[PDB]
Amino acid sequence: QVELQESGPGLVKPSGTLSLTCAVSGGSISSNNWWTWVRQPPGKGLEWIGEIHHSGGTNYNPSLKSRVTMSVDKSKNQFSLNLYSVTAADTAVYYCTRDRAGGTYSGFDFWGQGTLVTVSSASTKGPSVFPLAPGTAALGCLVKDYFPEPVTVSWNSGALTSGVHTFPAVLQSSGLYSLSSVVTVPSSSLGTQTYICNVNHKPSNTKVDK
Amino acid sequence: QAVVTQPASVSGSPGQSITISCTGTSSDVGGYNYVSWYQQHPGKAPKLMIYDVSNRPSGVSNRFSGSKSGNTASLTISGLQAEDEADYYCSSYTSSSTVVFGGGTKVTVLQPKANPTVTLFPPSSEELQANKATLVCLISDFYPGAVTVAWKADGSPVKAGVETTKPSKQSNNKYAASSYLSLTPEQWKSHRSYSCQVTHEGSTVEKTVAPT
Amino acid sequence: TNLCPFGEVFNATRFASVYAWNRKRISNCVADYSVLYNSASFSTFKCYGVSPTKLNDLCFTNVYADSFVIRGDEVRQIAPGQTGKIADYNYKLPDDFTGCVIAWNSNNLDSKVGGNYNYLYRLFRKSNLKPFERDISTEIYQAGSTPCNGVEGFNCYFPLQSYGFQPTNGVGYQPYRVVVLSFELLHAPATVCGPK
Ligand SMILES: *[C@@H]1O[C@H](CO)[C@@H](O)[C@H](O)[C@H]1NC(C)=O
Repeated sequence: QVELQESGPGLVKPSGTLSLTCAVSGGSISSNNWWTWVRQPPGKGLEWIGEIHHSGGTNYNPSLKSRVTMSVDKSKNQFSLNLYSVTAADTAVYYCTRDRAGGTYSGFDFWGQGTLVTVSSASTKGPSVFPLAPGTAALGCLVKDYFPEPVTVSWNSGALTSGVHTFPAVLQSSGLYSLSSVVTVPSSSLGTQTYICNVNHKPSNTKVDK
Repeated sequence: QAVVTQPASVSGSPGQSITISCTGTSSDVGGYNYVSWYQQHPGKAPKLMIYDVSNRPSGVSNRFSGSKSGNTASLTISGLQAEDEADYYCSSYTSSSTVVFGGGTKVTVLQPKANPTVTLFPPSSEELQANKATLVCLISDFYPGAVTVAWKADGSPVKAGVETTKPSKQSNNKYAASSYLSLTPEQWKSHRSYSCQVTHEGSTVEKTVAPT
Repeated sequence: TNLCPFGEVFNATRFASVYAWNRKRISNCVADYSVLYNSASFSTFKCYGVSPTKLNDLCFTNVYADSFVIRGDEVRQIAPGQTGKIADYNYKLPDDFTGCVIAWNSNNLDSKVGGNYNYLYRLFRKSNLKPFERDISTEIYQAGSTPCNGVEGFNCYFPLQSYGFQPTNGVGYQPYRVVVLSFELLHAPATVCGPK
């Protein structure tokens, strides 16, 4: 089925350029669907950014018109967004979605998972991952000192979904994040079953296992 | 562009029926029958629930009714289930050929008091090998979303090295928080006792950890 | 009470592309036609074989409402004995047509900045439609002498063409919503009647 996956840097320097690409799967971008970008600042509401059609048509928020451009790559089967002269106000989760049709707004059916884009003058810092040794017992993964958010934590390369709780990160006084992912398993499986921790930090190309 | 106002919060009780308003202009909600409602669960993309005022997409529960009168859209959720607890956003086409979203509405379904679940993790050998100590207190499944954390070493109060997160709603609508105690490998064996003191609705839960 | 659903047709949120025109059978009801007139300042309202004002006194077996969207330029083709892309390939009225053609500008609803590409029409076809025929086939049109083998490409075109309605277009090129009312009297009891 139709699947949308956003791609792009997680950190953009102030008065820089945000550039994202949504990759359409299970459906040609040449469909009669207005491919749209919608953003959401953390804890704040949704804001429609704009839209694009394969024919080349564009339409953008009057609020951001002067510093936004979108494009279509039919060969790669993806659409793009460029947000020039970025400010801290532009720090948000950027979603790529599509209208149920290529006419007047008819509602957005398919969405991407969202890509958090943090606009800050600070530099990118990779994380330091440490394992956390354990009725029912719990073992975890400490992902200390990273920036910017977020950090993907998988267990057993995706095979372990039950009992997995990744906690929201702590913004330390140093301006760095520390996050913990735990998994509650039975007392028998402790020495009988093997548990690996897959930590991923996209803004630093970090791919560490435990 | 246009301001589309929704009530900030709407609360209900299981089985009850609630209505979220979405008031706008004549250049938006009142001029076109192109209104859409979205349901957004924490940390997930919005879900299309109602399109063109009243039509619900294939697979949406029939308990979601969409209607409009003049310049006001109304999403009605009948027979509320806890899984309906989310943020609801209306949206509409505008005379400017743009789309505008509503302010959002936090819909809350009543839940019983839920006591926290605390887990304490001592500094890992790897952590101590890098000349750092971090004690993590992981609090989960609690309601309402407000706890206070206090740490103790060898039975003694700790006031520096304490970073506690704001409670955030988990998938099951219960809250989760985490307190991090930053120290040194010296201070870690410079004592024998290490305890977390989470106080939720008066009732306090304690967890302790020590090296070996 | 028991009034024929003209609102369901005229006031519909989205209209159909002319190639895929919608029909609505009106039957077993009271048809208050006086509303139709007091409804909107219809840019076009032509009748054939009937007076619109006599319809409240008449009884029909069935009434058919056919809705779709075309350009203002093409509204003149929604008449008997007409020729053009729409009359030939999309919607054909017979010479002996008995009913009314009602059209109105829907630039505010149907045109969009950058184009409204939901509204399509058949640009290519091997022959002309017979009156009231409806062709929905998206089969590849062979423009060249060599066959297509169902594969789109050079000299092999997709039959439908979009309008891409923009508000800045001329009045002739703007979207117009059209409702063609057809009145049918058969050798069966007439069920659709005007109010006394
Ligand atoms: C269409 O809607 C208007 C109000 O928006 C109403 O006054 C009119 O009678 C309706 N037209 C028909 C044909 O029912």
